[PDB]
Amino acid sequence: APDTRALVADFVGYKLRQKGYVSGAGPGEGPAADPLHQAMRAAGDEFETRFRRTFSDLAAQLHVTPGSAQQRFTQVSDELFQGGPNWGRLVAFFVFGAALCAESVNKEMEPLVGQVQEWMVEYLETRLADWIHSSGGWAEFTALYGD
Amino acid sequence: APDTRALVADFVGYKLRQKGYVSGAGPGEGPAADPLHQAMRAAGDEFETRFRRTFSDLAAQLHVTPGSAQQRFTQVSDELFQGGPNWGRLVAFFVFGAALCAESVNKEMEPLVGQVQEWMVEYLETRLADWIHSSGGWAEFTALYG
Repeated sequence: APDTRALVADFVGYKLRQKGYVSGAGPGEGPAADPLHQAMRAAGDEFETRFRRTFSDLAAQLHVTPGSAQQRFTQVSDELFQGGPNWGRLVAFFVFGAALCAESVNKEMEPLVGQVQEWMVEYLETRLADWIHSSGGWAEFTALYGD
Repeated sequence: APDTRALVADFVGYKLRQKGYVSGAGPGEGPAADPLHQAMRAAGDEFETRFRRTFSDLAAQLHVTPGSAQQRFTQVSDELFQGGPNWGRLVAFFVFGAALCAESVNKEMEPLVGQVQEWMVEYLETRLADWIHSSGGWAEFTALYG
């Protein structure tokens, strides 16, 4: 199994720099050097930009053909009630963790960042060990999200 | 059955006002006249402040009982994977619709506000009618969230 530590740290570090809470070298700096890392980055970016893309799509449709925007609204709304893949809750979790880190840096509790990551690693190692391995493992994840 | 148009108007108007996009008389300004409306407003408030309240609770564990902070994170994470009740998806739908309207105003596309509200009403009355009935009807929602 992949080094969860290095995954968590790449994603969180990626997000912190993206948002401007951190800078310079270290994890999350420049491109991901590991397809699992790249897949999680992409999963997280997709997750956080979903609302904005949806709005633009609906605004666009509003003058493709009539009824077109309403039909797309129905399709996207259906997803809220179906849900996304189960892998979606893992993406949600990483995004949640990274947001906890960002707020930490924002409220001047920098050491909280290091411990959030540690809590993340440990949760994935113990709690989701079976959920992850079941769903197809990290390899399956990297296929669906990584390109 | 509740007046869906009025519920949608109240919730979206409440949110637009709460975030400063509109002001003045109209749905969502002032007390809700219908218990279902008040329940949805409260549901949507809880939903949209949940991250901030979670961060507040975690930071307070650190500032008070650091030893049980990891436990708390695990509990919240657990809850995140369980994935809440059916009604939580309906709350998410109302929050989503309000966010579309808010973004329509922000982006100077006011027509879309009226269109999104009509789409929400049609969705609730037709597409989601069975799902709401199955989940126990509007009365149950109101009881749970009000």
